[PDB]
Amino acid sequence: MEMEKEFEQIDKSGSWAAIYQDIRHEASDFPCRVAKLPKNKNRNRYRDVSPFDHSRIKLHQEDNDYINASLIKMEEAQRSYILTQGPLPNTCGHFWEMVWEQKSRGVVMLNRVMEKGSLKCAQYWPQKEEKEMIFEDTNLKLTLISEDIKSYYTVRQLELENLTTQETREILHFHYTTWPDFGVPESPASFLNFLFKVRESGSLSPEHGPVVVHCSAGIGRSGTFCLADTCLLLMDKRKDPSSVDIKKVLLEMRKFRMGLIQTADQLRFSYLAVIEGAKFI
Ligand SMILES: [Cl-]
Ligand SMILES: [Cl-]
Ligand SMILES: [Cl-]
Ligand SMILES: [Cl-]
Ligand SMILES: [Cl-]
Ligand SMILES: [Cl-]
Ligand SMILES: [Cl-]
Ligand SMILES: [Cl-]
Ligand SMILES: [Cl-]
Repeated sequence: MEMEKEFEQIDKSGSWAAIYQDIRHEASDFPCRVAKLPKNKNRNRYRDVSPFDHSRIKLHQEDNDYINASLIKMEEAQRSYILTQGPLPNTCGHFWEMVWEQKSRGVVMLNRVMEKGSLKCAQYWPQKEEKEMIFEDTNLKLTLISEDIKSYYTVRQLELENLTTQETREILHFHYTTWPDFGVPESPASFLNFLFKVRESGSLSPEHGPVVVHCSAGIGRSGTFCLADTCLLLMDKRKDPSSVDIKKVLLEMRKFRMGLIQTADQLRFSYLAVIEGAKFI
């Protein structure tokens, strides 16, 4: 509405880089003491990307409680997300332990396991029904039950079993497989369609634990996903939907995890997706 006006003005004046640097300058700075402990060195994919102490997810088993994951609790929008890095070869057991303990129903993945020929994420789920995965450190079993492969995303039905109790849960794995190798998508149409499939699945419902969202570092594409979803919720809720200030929403989210939205292009894309998604809804 007025957001498109703001959008057109920022585009005309060429000042995406300036707004984005404003956001980085104003962003919260909280301690990450646990993440920086020497014993957690091999639990972090990027030494530059750490969860704050106050919002980090704690693992419940009797062992190091640390995972590079953050609870983003958006109070006005009434939605929570867990943003986490792409699991490492030694943290896949921790990752699925977190899904179990936080009672998540959905996992949202926004990268390919390899992009531009570099690994962005471990192969943390089974690709073949008959070759399940067992995480012996956290005593979990993970089985591919079925998958629905579409042109721009794949949804998988995963069965997660707590081998200690033999309880099982169905986990929906929403994998956006078509984010460009460089830059952001030209159009937000398929990203938005993906978002709405996630919403339609029930995975974002408050009857479940928070959805787990990740890319490689869990702040860039992941940030775009949560930012767009939250702003669209706020535009549906508020009496004056044009009062939704994307920059303020993103600063609120950065109180919970550093670095959300890593480039001015990703900031522009977030505006574009919220503008188009609002029109849709
Ligand atoms: Cl230590
Ligand atoms: Cl992949
Ligand atoms: Cl890896
Ligand atoms: Cl399709
Ligand atoms: Cl980018
Ligand atoms: Cl929703
Ligand atoms: Cl990524
Ligand atoms: Cl706002
Ligand atoms: Cl940043």
